[PDB]
Amino acid sequence: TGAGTPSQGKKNTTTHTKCRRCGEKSYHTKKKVCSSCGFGKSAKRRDYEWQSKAGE
Amino acid sequence: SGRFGARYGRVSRRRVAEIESEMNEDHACPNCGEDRVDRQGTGIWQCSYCDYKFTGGSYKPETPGGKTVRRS
Amino acid sequence: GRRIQGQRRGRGTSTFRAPSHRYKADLEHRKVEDGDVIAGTVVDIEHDPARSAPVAAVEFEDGDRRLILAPEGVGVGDELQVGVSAEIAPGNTLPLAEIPEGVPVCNVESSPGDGGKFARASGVNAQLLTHDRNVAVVKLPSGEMKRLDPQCRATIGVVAGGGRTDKPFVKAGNKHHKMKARGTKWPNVRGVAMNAVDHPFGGGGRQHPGKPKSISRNAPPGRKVGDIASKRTGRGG
RNA sequence: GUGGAAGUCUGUUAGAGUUGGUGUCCUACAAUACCCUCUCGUGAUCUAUGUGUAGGGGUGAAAGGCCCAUCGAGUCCGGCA
RNA sequence: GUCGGGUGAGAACCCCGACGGCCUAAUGGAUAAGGGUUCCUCAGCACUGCUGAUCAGCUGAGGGUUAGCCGGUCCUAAGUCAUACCGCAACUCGACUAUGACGAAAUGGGAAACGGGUUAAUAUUCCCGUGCCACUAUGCAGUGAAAGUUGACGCCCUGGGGUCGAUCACGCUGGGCAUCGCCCAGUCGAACCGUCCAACUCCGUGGAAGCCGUAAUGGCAGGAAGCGGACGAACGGCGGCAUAGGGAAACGUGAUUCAACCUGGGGCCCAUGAAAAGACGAGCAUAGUGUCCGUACCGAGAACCGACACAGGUGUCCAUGGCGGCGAAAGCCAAGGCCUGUCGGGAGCAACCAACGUUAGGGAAUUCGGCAAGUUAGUCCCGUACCUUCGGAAGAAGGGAUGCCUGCUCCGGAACGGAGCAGGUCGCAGUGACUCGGAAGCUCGGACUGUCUAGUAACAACAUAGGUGACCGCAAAUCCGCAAGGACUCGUACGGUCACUGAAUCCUGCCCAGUGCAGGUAUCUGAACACCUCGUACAAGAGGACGAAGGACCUGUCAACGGCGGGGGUCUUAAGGUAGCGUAGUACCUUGCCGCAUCAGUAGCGGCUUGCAUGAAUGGAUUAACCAGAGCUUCACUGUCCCAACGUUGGGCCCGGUGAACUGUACAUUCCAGUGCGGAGUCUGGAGACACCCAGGGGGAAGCAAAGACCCUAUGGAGCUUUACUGCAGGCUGUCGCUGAGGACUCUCACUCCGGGAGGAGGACACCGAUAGCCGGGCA
RNA sequence: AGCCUGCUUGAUGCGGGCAAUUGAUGACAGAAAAGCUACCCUAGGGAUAACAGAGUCGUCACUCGCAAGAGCACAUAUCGACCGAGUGGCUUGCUACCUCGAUGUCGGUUCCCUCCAUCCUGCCCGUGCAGAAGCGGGCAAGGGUGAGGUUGUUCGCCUAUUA
RNA sequence: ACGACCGUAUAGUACGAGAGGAACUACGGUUGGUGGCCACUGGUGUACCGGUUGUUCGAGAGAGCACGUGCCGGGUAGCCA
Ligand SMILES: CC(=O)NC[C@H]1CN(c2ccc(N3CCOCC3)c(F)c2)C(=O)O1
Ligand SMILES: [Cl-]
Ligand SMILES: [Cl-]
Ligand SMILES: [Cl-]
Ligand SMILES: [K+]
Ligand SMILES: [Mg+2]
Ligand SMILES: [Mg+2]
Ligand SMILES: [Mg+2]
Ligand SMILES: [Mg+2]
Ligand SMILES: [Mg+2]
Ligand SMILES: [Mg+2]
Ligand SMILES: [Mg+2]
Ligand SMILES: [Mg+2]
Ligand SMILES: [Mg+2]
Ligand SMILES: [Mg+2]
Ligand SMILES: [Mg+2]
Ligand SMILES: [Mg+2]
Ligand SMILES: [Mg+2]
Ligand SMILES: [Mg+2]
Ligand SMILES: [Mg+2]
Ligand SMILES: [Mg+2]
Ligand SMILES: [Mg+2]
Ligand SMILES: [Mg+2]
Ligand SMILES: [Mg+2]
Ligand SMILES: [Mg+2]
Ligand SMILES: [Mg+2]
Ligand SMILES: [Mg+2]
Ligand SMILES: [Mg+2]
Ligand SMILES: [Mg+2]
Ligand SMILES: [Mg+2]
Ligand SMILES: [Mg+2]
Ligand SMILES: [Mg+2]
Ligand SMILES: [Mg+2]
Ligand SMILES: [Mg+2]
Ligand SMILES: [Mg+2]
Ligand SMILES: [Mg+2]
Ligand SMILES: [Mg+2]
Ligand SMILES: [Mg+2]
Ligand SMILES: [Mg+2]
Ligand SMILES: [Mg+2]
Ligand SMILES: [Mg+2]
Ligand SMILES: [Mg+2]
Ligand SMILES: [Mg+2]
Ligand code: NA
Ligand code: NA
Ligand code: NA
Ligand code: NA
Ligand code: NA
Ligand code: NA
Ligand code: NA
Ligand code: NA
Ligand code: NA
Ligand code: NA
Ligand code: NA
Ligand code: NA
Ligand code: NA
Ligand code: NA
Ligand code: NA
Ligand code: NA
Ligand SMILES: [Sr+2]
Ligand SMILES: [Sr+2]
Ligand SMILES: [Sr+2]
Ligand SMILES: [Sr+2]
Ligand SMILES: [Sr+2]
Ligand SMILES: [Sr+2]
Ligand SMILES: [Sr+2]
Ligand SMILES: [Sr+2]
Ligand SMILES: [Sr+2]
Ligand SMILES: [Sr+2]
Ligand SMILES: [Sr+2]
Ligand SMILES: [Sr+2]
Ligand SMILES: [Sr+2]
Ligand SMILES: [Sr+2]
Ligand SMILES: [Sr+2]
Ligand SMILES: [Sr+2]
Ligand SMILES: [Sr+2]
Ligand SMILES: [Sr+2]
Ligand SMILES: [Sr+2]
Ligand SMILES: [Sr+2]
Ligand SMILES: [Sr+2]
Ligand SMILES: [Sr+2]
Ligand SMILES: [Sr+2]
Ligand SMILES: [Sr+2]
Ligand SMILES: [Sr+2]
Ligand SMILES: [Sr+2]
Ligand SMILES: [Sr+2]
Ligand SMILES: [Sr+2]
Ligand SMILES: [Sr+2]
Ligand SMILES: [Sr+2]
Ligand SMILES: [Sr+2]
Ligand SMILES: [Sr+2]
Ligand SMILES: [Sr+2]
Ligand SMILES: [Sr+2]
Ligand SMILES: [Sr+2]
Ligand SMILES: [Sr+2]
Ligand SMILES: [Sr+2]
Ligand SMILES: [Sr+2]
Ligand SMILES: [Sr+2]
Ligand SMILES: [Sr+2]
Ligand SMILES: [Sr+2]
Ligand SMILES: [Sr+2]
Ligand SMILES: [Sr+2]
Ligand SMILES: [Sr+2]
Ligand SMILES: [Sr+2]
Ligand SMILES: [Sr+2]
Ligand SMILES: [Sr+2]
Repeated sequence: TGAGTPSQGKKNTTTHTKCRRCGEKSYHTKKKVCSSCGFGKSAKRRDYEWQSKAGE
Repeated sequence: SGRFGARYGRVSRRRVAEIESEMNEDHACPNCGEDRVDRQGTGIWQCSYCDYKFTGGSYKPETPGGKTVRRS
Repeated sequence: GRRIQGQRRGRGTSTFRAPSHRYKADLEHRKVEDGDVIAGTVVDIEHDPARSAPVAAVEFEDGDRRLILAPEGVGVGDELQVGVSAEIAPGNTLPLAEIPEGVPVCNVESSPGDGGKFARASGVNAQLLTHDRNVAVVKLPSGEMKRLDPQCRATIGVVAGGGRTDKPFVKAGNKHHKMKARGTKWPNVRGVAMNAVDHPFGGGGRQHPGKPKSISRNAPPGRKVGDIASKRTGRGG
């Protein structure tokens, strides 16, 4: 079975959903962790310096 | 070992035969003396006559070493 | 390279773990205040998923219902005893001191009260040889002369299920089912059959180990494979 | 005669797979498809959902296979002009 | 699809009828995920729709999803998280141990609902009728009440009970057909309340020494059959429910085979087939409460994922509709659905292409190769070789039969079940279509089933049972983590870890020199701390003494890495190739030589064999069975071929509509020669050449597609190896700290382990922190 | 061998320096340094190889000159060494001129044109030409040159047909 | 747009001891190639006519479906070798 089109048919699982804290559709309902703001993982807000150019 | 057809070879199924042959013989119950003991699973035997359920070998109700304990 | 299989094991992932949630009981000698008065009745015989051997259910006088490492010859109804003054019959537990020399013993403790460590597998048995006020010499199933505290409890008789090893598996499917009841990854791919990146014996136009197989005791994990610190090899001499 | 064992046999039962045609297609119906043939089909079987293992790490009946069209070291952004 | 008709400005494709078709495990019915309004109505056609459109999953505007008894909700599963504790420089990081919570919507467990009616769209939710459950209140009863039972369970075979469905018989109601007398539909009616009870188990009676019983196993003086009794089943029977409901009407009765559902018997395990909440146990009347969330629609060749209205992918139940037949097979047909696997019109409709039918004679001559196609075929009877692990080989092979009609026999309770007989009779053909093996032999490989390169490799590769070696007594061996800690392990040598070989059978020789591992070791070598000497008012530093692991040295070990030659009638370097097998999937010479077979055989098989360069678990030899594995031969068969022809369907060609992409320095009607960076439509010389268009097969444009992947170059990259360079983990070992009392020794008080505790074992060791020497492609 | 100098200062220790000799880098105008990749990746090169083209022509094919020699005698019916002179561009080698932002392999097949150094057919000459069948040579490219067994083979070996 | 071969008569002759064994010329045929044609033979012929299996239309009659003929037998025109 091909990894392409034929294997896309089996995709009906829900994972990432609207997040209670930030509003983004990034709350992984299986992990109960938001990949965008860190809700479920951190009291602090997910943030990284690499999300921008080093001198900005 | 006839269920094994022409597969596996002599020894493997020759032993399965002797082993299962001695395994299914009617065994003399330790409780009463009737030859009515049948295996219920691995190392588990039971008498259909008096219902005495007991432990023994995996394929025989008594093993050489088992019979030794009695002596000493 | 990549971590060899022996190193994946250690991480304790599902594939290498034992089906514990499926295991029955931790067959340990009961704890008796003292006196030995403790006795019970064998209520049933069962299959132990973890040892492929039968195990006996016992109802003790004081109400306790516990599974027991059953020796050969124990049947429903029989009465078992645990204590310093327990009779000397198969299926009974007492310290190596109270046991007469020359008697087959099983489920021997390593240190008084641990609950039993030695001789617990199918049809095996320890042999109580010498006594003393300080040391109890027991011959273990491996043939080794072990020196134990005479206070170490044990059960009289050999373990049930003897001869299990006598019958061949005949087919891969039979191994398969047993393995699925143990903490073991099976089947096994030979080291020499893998790529050089996956094992010290991997690689080569044809299959053969790269170096000699006898590895040193000091080799690090990932390299300690083949014949570990072999004192010798082969059958010759 | 009874019995009905088997990683047993036949089988497009369901279901799983894919030997050959080096057929059709090859700005495709399709970034792995179509048809016929062919193999497996009570078992180391097939399958749904849930769950676990995470990047020099997993997972691997071992093909350097697989880890979201990506693998002799994933992906994203940063180092970086 | 076609003919009529309807609507409309407009109709091949929007709707009605008729006629003709398509789908039957699906193209029908109900749903899970996922989508999210796609659902219903009205009004529309700029957008979307493979053409058109009055249509629509499109546009605009409105409307639609109603629950004590269907899910959620509650329980716990693998497992997840939070808090506490501990670690970490630290944390949003990390393992254990506690507590708590979380974790199952078809498809785990679970208190209780059925029938009908109704809407454009909901419906076990609304309405009508009837029923049920839980909690609480009141009242009567009750002192019982928690032991136990249930929830609650694997795989294979099978008996019995039994409903729906289907079928058979006869009656009634309605329809169809119109030479007969046939053919189709219906003949209804729930939950619930009550009642009945086979099997299993047990009791009394009884008294079998051979009887009782089964599909089979089996049962009994430790008490069989028989008899009587206790307990005891269905989603089943029976009565109510029901002068409820439903039907135009009749509004049946029996039977067989019996899905569901109930209940038993047998067999298997080196495999043992959840848990918890809850229920029962534990009465009845009346009343009150039963909130919260989900509920439309699609569920796919247009509502999901794949950029699409995508020939792909995508779970569950309907597995009992009729004929057929072994059948959930084919083929045909109902119920139900559809003509939307959605562009049409025209040409006897050419060439050419895709699928396909038929081909005389020859019959594999074709080709690397029988690739492709074909041949055979279902069932019964007869019959069946070598070889073999005695299972198999085997459906070996080979031979014969096969329909219909009339009247019968046998088995069985019977079937609308099966096995046969006699007579009659039709065809070229009776498994008449459909369904449906071609067969045989030799050789190689792997024992077998099984695994694999999702997307060019299915194999001889991986696995496997079997064989073997290695480590370890559990405070272990092996492995993960920086640590706190952890896997193995609810495990304990009949264990499990680390490796090799790869079923069975006959076997498995010689070598320990090198390398590896391990043991030993007088002597030699061997670091740091402390110590001693010199040096320095101290220190740097130089030297000495002592000496751990390790090494030198000795030994053990090849089913440990590996080796088993040249020369002569020993030498390198330990031994010098044994049983076997051999021109090998290993043999360069090579198409080796001889033979078989063919008209002819670099093939194949048998023999020989000096083997360029076979050989014993780097396993050797051999081998029944198995195989989409490699090679060879035979019989049969055939358009593979001789050598091609005719035909069928869809395209192609013409017409309406829709309508891209690839590619393009420029010029360009070329051809022959030559020349040129030596491979020119364009330069030179000649020749030829009126322009444009249609169809064609592809000679050229060193055609188009991809900054060649081959080769080389770069003080390029990466993966991999090792006795390359340099380092880093880890293991061993000494030393210092923890650390105490009296080159060998005792003790107990720290510290460690075992124990519920008392206490026991060990003990200044071990663990841990620091450092030193050795090993160290495990890693950079 | 002598001298200069070391952080407030003196002494001592132990350092730092001026001049020069000796110790090695042999890849010798001096890095401390092993391999595999067909799992491969990038930059580029026709600056450099493999196909093919092109040049060459030793090799290869064919020819000619001379003609020793033998051919029972007789060089020249026929065979024909040595040595010498050439033609071709089918083999092979050499070169690196063309192409690495791509000129797809061998063999086969199918279909078309051509060359002659002619295998057959037509016409001839000689003969060690009686005839018949041959052997050798000349003109000549109109037509023909087929089917099969092993092997992927080209080649070649083999079979039966054939002008 | 024709190439080539075999055979008969010549002739058992010329030649030659014999064995063996021609030619000119005239004829008949075969093969390869070429162009055309279908009375003859052969193929096709899903025009057509018949037989017959399963199933559906109640039987009969007459039909549909079974891949573009269910299968089998015969086959006109045309096209062909
Ligand atoms: C496709 C491609 O690379 N195209 C570019 C060039 C190179 N080439 C070529 C070179 C060697 C070989 N081979 C032939 C066989 O021996 C090995 C080299 C070749 F076939 C073909 C060619 O024609 O054009
Ligand atoms: Cl095992
Ligand atoms: Cl629901
Ligand atoms: Cl029964
Ligand atoms: K090139
Ligand atoms: Mg235990
Ligand atoms: Mg497991
Ligand atoms: Mg293995
Ligand atoms: Mg490999
Ligand atoms: Mg490695
Ligand atoms: Mg091997
Ligand atoms: Mg090997
Ligand atoms: Mg899963
Ligand atoms: Mg490889
Ligand atoms: Mg409308
Ligand atoms: Mg509805
Ligand atoms: Mg569509
Ligand atoms: Mg023919
Ligand atoms: Mg041929
Ligand atoms: Mg074939
Ligand atoms: Mg009868
Ligand atoms: Mg061979
Ligand atoms: Mg195999
Ligand atoms: Mg592949
Ligand atoms: Mg295969
Ligand atoms: Mg193998
Ligand atoms: Mg074993
Ligand atoms: Mg093994
Ligand atoms: Mg083993
Ligand atoms: Mg040979
Ligand atoms: Mg080209
Ligand atoms: Mg490039
Ligand atoms: Mg390369
Ligand atoms: Mg590199
Ligand atoms: Mg502890
Ligand atoms: Mg490295
Ligand atoms: Mg010096
Ligand atoms: Mg230099
Ligand atoms: Mg110089
Ligand atoms: Mg490159
Ligand atoms: Mg060049
Ligand atoms: Mg000439
Ligand atoms: Mg010519
Ligand atoms: Na029998
Ligand atoms: Na296929
Ligand atoms: Na990585
Ligand atoms: Na349409
Ligand atoms: Na009832
Ligand atoms: Na049927
Ligand atoms: Na199988
Ligand atoms: Na050695
Ligand atoms: Na060897
Ligand atoms: Na297979
Ligand atoms: Na054909
Ligand atoms: Na062209
Ligand atoms: Na790499
Ligand atoms: Na020349
Ligand atoms: Na010619
Ligand atoms: Na040939
Ligand atoms: Sr899915
Ligand atoms: Sr968290
Ligand atoms: Sr931050
Ligand atoms: Sr324990
Ligand atoms: Sr314990
Ligand atoms: Sr190797
Ligand atoms: Sr030996
Ligand atoms: Sr099978
Ligand atoms: Sr099958
Ligand atoms: Sr292929
Ligand atoms: Sr085909
Ligand atoms: Sr393709
Ligand atoms: Sr079956
Ligand atoms: Sr960047
Ligand atoms: Sr319009
Ligand atoms: Sr609609
Ligand atoms: Sr919950
Ligand atoms: Sr449920
Ligand atoms: Sr099942
Ligand atoms: Sr029944
Ligand atoms: Sr609904
Ligand atoms: Sr549906
Ligand atoms: Sr579909
Ligand atoms: Sr597919
Ligand atoms: Sr219908
Ligand atoms: Sr349309
Ligand atoms: Sr015909
Ligand atoms: Sr052939
Ligand atoms: Sr051939
Ligand atoms: Sr036959
Ligand atoms: Sr696969
Ligand atoms: Sr063997
Ligand atoms: Sr050695
Ligand atoms: Sr020999
Ligand atoms: Sr073998
Ligand atoms: Sr064309
Ligand atoms: Sr080397
Ligand atoms: Sr390779
Ligand atoms: Sr070269
Ligand atoms: Sr000429
Ligand atoms: Sr001639
Ligand atoms: Sr060639
Ligand atoms: Sr050759
Ligand atoms: Sr003649
Ligand atoms: Sr004569
Ligand atoms: Sr038809
Ligand atoms: Sr047939």
